[PDB]
Amino acid sequence: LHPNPMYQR
Amino acid sequence: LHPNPMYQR
Amino acid sequence: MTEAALVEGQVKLRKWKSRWLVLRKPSPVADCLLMLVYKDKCERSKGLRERSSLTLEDICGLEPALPYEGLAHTLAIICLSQAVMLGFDSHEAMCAWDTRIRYALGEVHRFHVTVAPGTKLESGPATLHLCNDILVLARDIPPTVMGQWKLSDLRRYGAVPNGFIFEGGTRCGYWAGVFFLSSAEGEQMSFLFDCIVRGISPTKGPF
Amino acid sequence: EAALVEGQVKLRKWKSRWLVLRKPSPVADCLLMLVYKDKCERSKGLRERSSLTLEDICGLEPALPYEGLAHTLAIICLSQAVMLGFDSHEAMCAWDTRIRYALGEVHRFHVTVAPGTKLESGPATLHLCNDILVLARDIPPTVMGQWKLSDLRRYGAVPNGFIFEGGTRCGYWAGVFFLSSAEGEQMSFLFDCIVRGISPTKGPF
Repeated sequence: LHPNPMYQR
Repeated sequence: LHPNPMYQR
Repeated sequence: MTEAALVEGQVKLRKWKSRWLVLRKPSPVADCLLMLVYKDKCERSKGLRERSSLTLEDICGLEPALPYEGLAHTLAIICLSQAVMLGFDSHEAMCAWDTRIRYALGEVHRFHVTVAPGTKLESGPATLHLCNDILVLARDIPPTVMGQWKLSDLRRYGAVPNGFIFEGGTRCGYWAGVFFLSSAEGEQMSFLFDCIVRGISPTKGPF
Repeated sequence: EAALVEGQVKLRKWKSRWLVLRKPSPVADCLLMLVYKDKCERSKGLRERSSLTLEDICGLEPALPYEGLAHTLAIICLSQAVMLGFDSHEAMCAWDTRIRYALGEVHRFHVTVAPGTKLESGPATLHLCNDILVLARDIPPTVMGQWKLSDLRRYGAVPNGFIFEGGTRCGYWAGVFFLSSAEGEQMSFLFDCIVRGISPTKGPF
């Protein structure tokens, strides 16, 4: 499953 | 002058 | 100068009542739709002030060809609050409206899915809607919203054999956790997800 | 990870940093700022040094002298103004041109506000930004008055100026307002298009 670049913020 | 159609909404 | 429309034509509204309907975005960067209803095309031709107006400001998705109140060529404008049912005669006019409205609203896609049992979500057939920055699951006729997430609040997601998995994080209180859907379009769903969260429209490139 | 624009820009002392600008939503009035250390830490794939989002954008003001720099662009919000420092007038124009189009309908008009209303008299700049209208002053710009376009009763071009009246809904900003300008007829046409769902350039929304 792909992590979400938006989520880290 | 120009009346606004958006106004009464 | 006449008020523009993204689409206009003869449509049934809610018994059913036939009236000339004008749909347009209230602003150039709107998630909303302004509904402008006239009695007939002439009242609109003669550019008189509409009989009624309404602004749908919480649209979650579109879904055509659901049977409802004796009609088969209907379009649903799905909202967080309510669904708005449009009534068309011809199949192609309904599709024309669905295709035109979709593009105009930005990135609005739908996938027929089956929600797996085990979670807070009701299981069974449903339709997953991506509406720009929001993800929604919708059921029944008229469609009601049974699950909602900001895409930016999803930790993880991905395509799997005959399905698609996504996880909502802490940001989404009681919608947090891992959810499982059956569909043959998981690769399409994941790629759509990959594009949006990085600001790419699969079709238009960067926003 | 895509950008509507990126390049070497100074931000606030001035810190020159590879800036990435993009919309978070395909149809929303927001800019996501991605601050990278350089072009390397960006063209490679590393996560940004810092990020910020601006969600109340109401206009753009280029070509401003600010804190030592000749060529600075102001992104104006209801809450604050973000200043961007460039080296050449062209590099900054590029950024102004690209952002304005991307955000939909964002327009600026250098006007003179007439005394008599709650507004302050003198040179200012009217900004139209999709839904909203704004008067801004100074460097850095501050908003000195705001209206939803839907909340306007009347507007029109007049010999060498422009007029718009705000409805009661506006509260403190209700009433008739007068502006001196040579772009009045251009202003009237823009308002005409927008309140009717027409982009002068793109056609129907």
